[PDB]
Amino acid sequence: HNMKAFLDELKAENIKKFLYNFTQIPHLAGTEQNFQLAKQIQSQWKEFGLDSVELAHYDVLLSYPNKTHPNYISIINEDGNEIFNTSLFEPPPPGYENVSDIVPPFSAFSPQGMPEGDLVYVNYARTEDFFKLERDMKINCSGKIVIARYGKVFRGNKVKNAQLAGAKGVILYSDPADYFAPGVKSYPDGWNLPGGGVQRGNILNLNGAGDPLTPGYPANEYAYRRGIAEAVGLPSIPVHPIGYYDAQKLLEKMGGSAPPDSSWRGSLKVPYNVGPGFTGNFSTQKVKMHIHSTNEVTRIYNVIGTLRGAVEPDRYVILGGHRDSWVFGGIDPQSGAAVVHEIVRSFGTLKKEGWRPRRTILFASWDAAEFGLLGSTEWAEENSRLLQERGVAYINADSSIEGNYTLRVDCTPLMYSLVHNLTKELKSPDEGFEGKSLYESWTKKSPSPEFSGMPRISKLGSGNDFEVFFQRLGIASGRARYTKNWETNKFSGYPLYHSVYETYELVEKFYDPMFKYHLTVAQVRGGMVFELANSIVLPFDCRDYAVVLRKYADKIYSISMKHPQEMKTYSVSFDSLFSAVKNFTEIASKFSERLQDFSNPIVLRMMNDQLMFLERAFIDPLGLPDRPFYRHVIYAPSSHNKYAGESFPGIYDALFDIESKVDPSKAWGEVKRQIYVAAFTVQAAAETLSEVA
Amino acid sequence: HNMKAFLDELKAENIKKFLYNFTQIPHLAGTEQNFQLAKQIQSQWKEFGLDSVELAHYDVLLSYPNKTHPNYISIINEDGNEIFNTSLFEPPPPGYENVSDIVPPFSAFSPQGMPEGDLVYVNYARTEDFFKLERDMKINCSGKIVIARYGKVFRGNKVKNAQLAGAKGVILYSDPADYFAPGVKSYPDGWNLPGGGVQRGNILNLNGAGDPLTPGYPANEYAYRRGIAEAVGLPSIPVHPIGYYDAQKLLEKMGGSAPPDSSWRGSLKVPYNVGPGFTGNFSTQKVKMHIHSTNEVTRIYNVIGTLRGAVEPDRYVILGGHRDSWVFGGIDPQSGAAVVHEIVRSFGTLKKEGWRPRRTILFASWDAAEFGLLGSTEWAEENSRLLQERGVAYINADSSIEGNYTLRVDCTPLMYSLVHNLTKELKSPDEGFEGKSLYESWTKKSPSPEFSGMPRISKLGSGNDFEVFFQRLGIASGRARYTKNWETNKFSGYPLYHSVYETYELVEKFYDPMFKYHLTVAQVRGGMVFELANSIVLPFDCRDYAVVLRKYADKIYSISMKHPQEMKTYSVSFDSLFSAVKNFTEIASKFSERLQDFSNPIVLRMMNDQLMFLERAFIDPLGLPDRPFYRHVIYAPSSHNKYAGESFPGIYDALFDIESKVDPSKAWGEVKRQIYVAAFTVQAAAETLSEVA
Ligand SMILES: *[C@@H]1O[C@H](CO)[C@@H](O[C@@H]2O[C@H](CO)[C@@H](O[C@@H]3O[C@H](CO)[C@@H](O)[C@H](O[C@H]4O[C@H](CO)[C@@H](O)[C@H](O)[C@@H]4O)[C@@H]3O)[C@H](O)[C@H]2NC(C)=O)[C@H](O)[C@H]1NC(C)=O
Ligand SMILES: *[C@@H]1O[C@H](CO)[C@@H](O[C@@H]2O[C@H](CO)[C@@H](O[C@@H]3O[C@H](CO)[C@@H](O)[C@H](O[C@H]4O[C@H](CO)[C@@H](O)[C@H](O)[C@@H]4O)[C@@H]3O)[C@H](O)[C@H]2NC(C)=O)[C@H](O)[C@H]1NC(C)=O
Ligand SMILES: Nc1nc2ncc(CNc3ccc(C(=O)N[C@@H](CCC(=O)N[C@@H](CCC(=O)N[C@@H](CCC(=O)O)C(=O)O)C(=O)O)C(=O)O)cc3)nc2c(=O)[nH]1
Ligand SMILES: Nc1nc2ncc(CNc3ccc(C(=O)N[C@@H](CCC(=O)N[C@@H](CCC(=O)N[C@@H](CCC(=O)O)C(=O)O)C(=O)O)C(=O)O)cc3)nc2c(=O)[nH]1
Ligand SMILES: *[C@@H]1O[C@H](CO)[C@@H](O[C@@H]2O[C@H](CO)[C@@H](O)[C@H](O)[C@H]2NC(C)=O)[C@H](O)[C@H]1NC(C)=O
Ligand SMILES: *[C@@H]1O[C@H](CO)[C@@H](O[C@@H]2O[C@H](CO)[C@@H](O)[C@H](O)[C@H]2NC(C)=O)[C@H](O)[C@H]1NC(C)=O
Ligand SMILES: *[C@@H]1O[C@H](CO)[C@@H](O[C@@H]2O[C@H](CO)[C@@H](O)[C@H](O)[C@H]2NC(C)=O)[C@H](O)[C@H]1NC(C)=O
Ligand SMILES: *[C@@H]1O[C@H](CO)[C@@H](O[C@@H]2O[C@H](CO)[C@@H](O)[C@H](O)[C@H]2NC(C)=O)[C@H](O)[C@H]1NC(C)=O
Ligand SMILES: *[C@@H]1O[C@H](CO)[C@@H](O[C@@H]2O[C@H](CO)[C@@H](O)[C@H](O)[C@H]2NC(C)=O)[C@H](O)[C@H]1NC(C)=O
Ligand SMILES: *[C@@H]1O[C@H](CO)[C@@H](O[C@@H]2O[C@H](CO)[C@@H](O)[C@H](O)[C@H]2NC(C)=O)[C@H](O)[C@H]1NC(C)=O
Ligand SMILES: *[C@@H]1O[C@H](CO)[C@@H](O)[C@H](O)[C@H]1NC(C)=O
Ligand SMILES: *[C@@H]1O[C@H](CO)[C@@H](O)[C@H](O)[C@H]1NC(C)=O
Ligand SMILES: *[C@@H]1O[C@H](CO)[C@@H](O)[C@H](O)[C@H]1NC(C)=O
Ligand SMILES: *[C@@H]1O[C@H](CO)[C@@H](O)[C@H](O)[C@H]1NC(C)=O
Ligand SMILES: *[C@@H]1O[C@H](CO)[C@@H](O)[C@H](O)[C@H]1NC(C)=O
Ligand SMILES: *[C@@H]1O[C@H](CO)[C@@H](O)[C@H](O)[C@H]1NC(C)=O
Ligand SMILES: [Ca+2]
Ligand SMILES: [Ca+2]
Ligand SMILES: [Cl-]
Ligand SMILES: [Cl-]
Ligand SMILES: [Zn+2]
Ligand SMILES: [Zn+2]
Ligand SMILES: [Zn+2]
Ligand SMILES: [Zn+2]
Repeated sequence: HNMKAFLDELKAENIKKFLYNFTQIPHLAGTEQNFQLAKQIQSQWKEFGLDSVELAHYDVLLSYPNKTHPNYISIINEDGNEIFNTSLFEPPPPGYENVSDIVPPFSAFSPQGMPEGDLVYVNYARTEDFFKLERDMKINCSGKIVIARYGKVFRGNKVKNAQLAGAKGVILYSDPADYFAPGVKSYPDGWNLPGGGVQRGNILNLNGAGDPLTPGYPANEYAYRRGIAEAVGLPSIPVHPIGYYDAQKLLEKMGGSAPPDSSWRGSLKVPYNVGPGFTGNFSTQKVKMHIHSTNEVTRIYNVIGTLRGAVEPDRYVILGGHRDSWVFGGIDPQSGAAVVHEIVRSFGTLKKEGWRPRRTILFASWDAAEFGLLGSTEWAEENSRLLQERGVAYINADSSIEGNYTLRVDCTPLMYSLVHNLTKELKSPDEGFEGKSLYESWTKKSPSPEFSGMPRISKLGSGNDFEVFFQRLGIASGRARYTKNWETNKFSGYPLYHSVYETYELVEKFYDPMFKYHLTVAQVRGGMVFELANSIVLPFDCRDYAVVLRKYADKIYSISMKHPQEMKTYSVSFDSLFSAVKNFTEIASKFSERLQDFSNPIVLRMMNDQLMFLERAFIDPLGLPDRPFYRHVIYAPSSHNKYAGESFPGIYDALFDIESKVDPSKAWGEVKRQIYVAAFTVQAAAETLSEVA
Repeated sequence: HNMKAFLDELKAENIKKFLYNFTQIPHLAGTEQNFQLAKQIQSQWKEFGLDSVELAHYDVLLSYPNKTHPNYISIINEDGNEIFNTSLFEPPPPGYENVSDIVPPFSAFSPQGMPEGDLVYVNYARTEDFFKLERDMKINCSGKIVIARYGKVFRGNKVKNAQLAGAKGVILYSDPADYFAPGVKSYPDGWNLPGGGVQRGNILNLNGAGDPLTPGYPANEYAYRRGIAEAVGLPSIPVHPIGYYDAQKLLEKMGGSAPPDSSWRGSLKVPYNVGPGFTGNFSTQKVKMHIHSTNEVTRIYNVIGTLRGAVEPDRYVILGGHRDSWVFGGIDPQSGAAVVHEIVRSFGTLKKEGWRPRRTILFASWDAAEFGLLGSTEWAEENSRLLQERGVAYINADSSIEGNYTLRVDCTPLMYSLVHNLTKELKSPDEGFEGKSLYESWTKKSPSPEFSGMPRISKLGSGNDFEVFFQRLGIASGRARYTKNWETNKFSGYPLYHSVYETYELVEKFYDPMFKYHLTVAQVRGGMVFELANSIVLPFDCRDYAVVLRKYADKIYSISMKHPQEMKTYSVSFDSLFSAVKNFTEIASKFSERLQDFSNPIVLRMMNDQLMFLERAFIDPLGLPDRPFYRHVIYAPSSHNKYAGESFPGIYDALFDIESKVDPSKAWGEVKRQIYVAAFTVQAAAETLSEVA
């Protein structure tokens, strides 16, 4: 009973069977189908040998289209005749044309409305796209309907940016430039997005809050709920997503200004004119949205499985991923959930033979992730005191594959050495690397930009269920999956993301026919959990944090140094931050020596608690400015793109666009304040590794 | 080497010697004398045998009178002639008439100004006094100078209440009704306040913030400071304290309305007319303040002593009390500091013979407590991550005596059983109880109102250095001292509080000539620290929390039930809170059985961590409404009197004066929200005591 016994028990054929099982019908959050799947998972986890398996339910704000009053968009003429209508549903894939309960495409949490107006095209609707429009092109989005292509940033940020530019509605679409890889066929004949395909997804800006109605507290049976007008993160203008056949019909008539440059042009045979409005002949025509979706408080269910630790049952290593899907969830999330299921089964086989992990392992099937990470966040709000004092690590397990090229890992620096060592012990599943380690194939295909002979590991961003554990609670977190070649593939994520076409067949035929990539991912996620839960000394290397802190401090300093006159005028010094980083490096190095050099379980557990609380020490209980649920001072989701991680976010946001601020004294004061906060937090985290007395 | 060896080493004669030593010259915060005393304490603590003794310094906002432009108050005639002036200093006591550097009476943090106006007398300036004036008497304080007698509530609350009533200045005075006990002589011939005596003290409303300039973060050498206009807690109108000879001259001419009733009348031979202004003959005369005090960032120094634990060096038991005084600090704080000094000496004698406590003991000499608990709060802000994860308990040690009648203890319910058991083992120092236990004399003199054969133990309020540890950080805290008979003595605290007359002689001649009460207090505080630091199982009884939670829930429910119609209309139910309290009781009882029933140090330490984190579980990281540094959901300082503890403060404040709110729907919504928060927090704390997996 060692890690190799655990790894060897995992089977590609089991993951395949589970994935097929989890993807035959839709499992939309808050629906009966998804409750039944929760009960099935609960039952099988018990069968598999877990000590306890419970449902934790919450009543949270969800959003659904109105079944009898469909959402759509029109081009309307001067008389008010609707001369073109967008689709009411995606053409269903072969053999699913009689599946019921496929939710039509919609933007979850859109308010109702029927705004009518002239179009402005805003590229990806990024902060810089709006800068370019308003500041350089002098185009005013006020009272216009904005059309934006999906890609580059989280769609919630797009909607916020449009709303702040004064738009009265947003139309999101998938451009073939971003969702149709050259030389591959459309689904069902290949893995590309067809013209009728549409990407679902919520457009909230929760900033870590969880259920919009109950920020701070679990949405239990006696919860006090905010009124809708005070809910967190809801958009104020209607929003709806469409495919590129429909987008072409909306864009082909566009007039006004030419696109400023080629980075504004997608692949449709249209000019990509910014607008506002249509060219000469069609200038009396307008665009009309019809959105009738409703928000409603709906019950959701997490499955929580427990495998009690033999020696430290009060230390938790968590493996969690969501179970709710937009439609069939062939990739997102069931390719991850099938892997979690096999990992539980494997741990349970060992448990039936008398083994227990040293520490407790918790397994989670989260609900309502698609609606804003609601299930994981409510559960963590409920259990925050247990998680704060006992949480060793959180390993996420959403989509196992988004490509077939190489490994992708995003994690805290505390897990870098764990990940390097583990991948050196795993077999590469890649063609041309048979008999070579996963470390070797991963390092060759995705070299670290900083270090020779190391692989790339990215910062954690957000848009997934580790968010509450890492950026709210300060629990060391990581995730891993197979991914595409990010050098040669210029499209975003995978084309069929959140569309009806994301099916079991998509995975089995095009992504992973042997289920070898899924198996590799099961080994990486499961092996990380195994080492975290069983290693005598927690497998965290604090010296890896010291190295990245220096890199982030150099980076934030170089950003500020674009304004040398203001740094002089306002006496802006990074000296304290570099001093704190230097101290962290020195103290971490001394702690590592002590960790090498001690039969005494109090010293050990004292040392394991210093390792466990180190991530915790980066939490500021006052949170970041106007984002009280982002409390980690080193990492937060980018204020311009929730998916991307930003380092020293408090300083970054204080410097961002600072040359445009009206009161430079005040703005540079706030930069200095954020420098102080970061230097202090780094020094305080360093001091948790000093001798305790 | 056991507790009895520790207790027996403590000597009344040593405490006397130390008190004499600490009270020969003033030790005002931020002055050179107080820095020299810090260095002396540091040196002696090292001599006494502590492992490490360091100064932790901070640069915080303090306040001082202007040496060359004295504060005073006048009655000014129509021509602007100042016909009466209040005193420039208290007549110094016998033999101290040539002591330099006695700070004259002043209100620390008063802004500058010379407002001129008509007087209104506002009794104790309590919330209910202002209600009575504005609502019942229809007296308008707007643009008036308010004169208030000290007593009943913290003077900071008085100033806030006056400021919100629209006053343009506040004059505080000591009425003989509150500071002159019948049949006792004035200092130097007895322990009463003379007519020339004046009570110093700050008038901030920090609500737990610490240094007004750096809320959240220690005021270290690179701290970003708020501007003064954004500082926390500063009063907006000038304020100055006077004695009763001067008060009589201000009050004797008062006209306008009669006092509403006898509870408004003190003991001066004046009518206690409310005003506004003076009677007929003197109605053209006005009162003029002259305040020239300045706020300035000033260095302060805590002494931090460490006695490393032999077995759990990463668990901290803290004994802390302040060292800064208004003048000589005969009682406040040096009667406490002399006791701490003897406790350190005693622990050090054991340490020199080879003993170490099981857990680490930290000893603190805090600075600038008189200016808003600044030294303890900055240090705790600096070390918050260590204290959060490792802090077992905080025992305070300010004034050891405020009377000679019986023991007074205020503490978390987690320490009730500890205090009962320890006092049963200590000798009573009281006349008539020779050979009887302190428990027996204390229980006879100060019976618990709830239980036969138990003594009274009060809730922790605030106004002392446990505040950051308990209501911000959630570390189990307690305090103990000798006190007066609260049934027969209707005056407040002790008469000479914060006056020049609070000297070594006051204590030696009138309060405790044998130093037997000081010795008893040293035994209670030292014994509590000894048991907390050495007992194998932490000496906390979670079942005592279950009992008081029920009492507080009954109390808050009965307050709400004064509005049965609104409870019906708005569907206000306490069901969830009573359910959470019931669950807490059941789970606590099961935890206690497990604590009785387990050679296994992981179980033990797991159980000790459940005991240690139980106080911690009552912390809400979002804080109470508009008081982010009061995070404890069961206890906060009363919003009307910082000194008094309030239970379920979030609910209490939501119900307070609710019948006057303009939007009852909104106000009752907030009551329900606070009920949810409290029920949730109680249930969550309960669940930290459940089996961990
Ligand atoms: C990284 O770690 C180092 C420890 O190796 C730590 O060094 C500390 O730096 C502070 C800030 O400079 C030092 O503060 C000084 O303390 C002495 C007393 O020991 C004071 O007399 C000094 O104050 C005078 O000088 C100031 C600066 O010119 C004046 O502004 C002031 O008005 C006084 O005249 C000063 O406060 C401290 O001594 C060291 N501690 C050591 C060396 O042990 C450093 O701060 C850490 N970095 C961070 C970001 O925490
Ligand atoms: C104190 O401890 C007890 C545990 O002994 C704990 O009991 C729990 O109470 C909740 C709240 O009532 C129960 O919630 C129910 O759960 C079931 C599934 O097990 C649901 O079907 C129920 O929902 C239906 O009924 C509701 C009430 O009428 C409807 O509003 C709702 O729409 C549904 O139709 C309901 O949610 C829970 O089962 C128990 N847990 C137990 C008994 O183990 C209690 O909550 C604790 N107190 C506090 C303040 O936490
Ligand atoms: N120069 C260079 N750089 C590289 N960077 C990276 C890599 C390999 N690693 C990565 C890391 C991230 C990415 C990437 O696609 N990032 C996107 C984010 C995509 C993402 O994280 N999506 C989420 C979506 C999950 C989802 O559906 N969540 C819901 C709910 C979200 C919410 O409510 O919060 C939703 O979005 O609707 C996910 O897959 O986890 C971005 O930062 O903009 C790609 C490759 N390789 C390279 C490289 O070879 N060269
Ligand atoms: N029915 C009944 N009730 C009883 N209640 C209690 C007792 C014995 N216990 C107590 C408990 C509290 C008190 C009391 O005097 N309470 C005062 C508060 C006095 C106080 O705590 N003062 C502080 C002042 C410390 C100080 O100088 N601090 C600075 C800084 C404060 C800041 O900035 O926060 C200042 O105030 O200026 C202290 O002594 O600790 C109040 O609640 O209004 C008296 C007796 N006995 C009885 C009893 O026999 N019968
Ligand atoms: C997915 O697998 C589960 C588990 O085998 C199937 O659920 C079982 O179905 C059988 C036959 O109907 C029942 O006797 C069991 O009671 C079910 N067990 C459970 C829920 O634990 C389920 O049918 C499969 N789903 C699909 C779509 O193939
Ligand atoms: C787009 O959809 C609308 C709504 O179904 C169509 O307009 C309706 O047509 C019927 C019958 O012709 C009328 O009686 C309704 O009053 C119309 N509703 C509205 C809102 O105009 C419209 O024909 C469709 N357009 C196209 C080109 O298919
Ligand atoms: C990853 O593997 C390396 C290589 O084995 C581990 O580093 C060694 O650890 C042992 C045990 O403490 C030391 O005696 C060696 O000197 C270390 N070798 C080094 C630093 O080259 C490392 O600890 C592993 N990391 C984790 C998190 O397990
Ligand atoms: C209080 O006691 C201390 C400690 O005995 C005295 O400080 C010492 O004074 C002697 C004689 O001046 C010196 O030789 C020592 O260096 C001092 N020791 C210290 C500071 O640790 C102090 O004089 C006493 N103060 C009063 C007012 O009596
Ligand atoms: C109260 O104090 C003031 C200030 O010291 C006294 O008034 C001053 O008197 C001198 C000399 O008589 C004048 O030249 C100053 O201009 C006065 N200053 C002010 C502000 O009026 C005043 O006499 C004192 N009153 C009493 C009764 O002692
Ligand atoms: C206070 O003293 C009581 C009386 O000795 C302690 O309660 C006893 O503790 C022992 C040891 O666990 C039990 O076997 C007895 O049954 C307990 N007696 C009781 C409850 O009457 C109590 O634990 C002490 N409290 C603290 C905090 O030390
Ligand atoms: C769905 O739409 C219809 C309008 O045709 C409306 O009457 C019904 O109430 C709607 N259902 C909702 C809003 O839940
Ligand atoms: C955009 O246009 C409208 C005028 O129709 C105006 O009210 C609005 O303020 C303009 N916005 C900007 C940012 O110039
Ligand atoms: C799988 O790998 C092959 C070979 O590199 C590639 O051509 C194909 O596009 C990949 N499939 C997917 C879905 O990425
Ligand atoms: C003290 O008061 C005098 C006025 O007589 C003033 O000139 C001096 O600056 C003051 N000191 C201060 C404000 O610190
Ligand atoms: C008190 O009096 C003044 C009029 O001199 C007025 O401005 C103020 O609003 C009054 N305040 C109240 C509370 O009635
Ligand atoms: C000390 O005790 C005696 C006897 O009860 C009492 O008369 C005296 O007032 C007390 N002194 C003080 C300062 O409380
Ligand atoms: Ca919530
Ligand atoms: Ca501070
Ligand atoms: Cl993932
Ligand atoms: Cl005290
Ligand atoms: Zn997902
Ligand atoms: Zn998704
Ligand atoms: Zn004091
Ligand atoms: Zn005091």
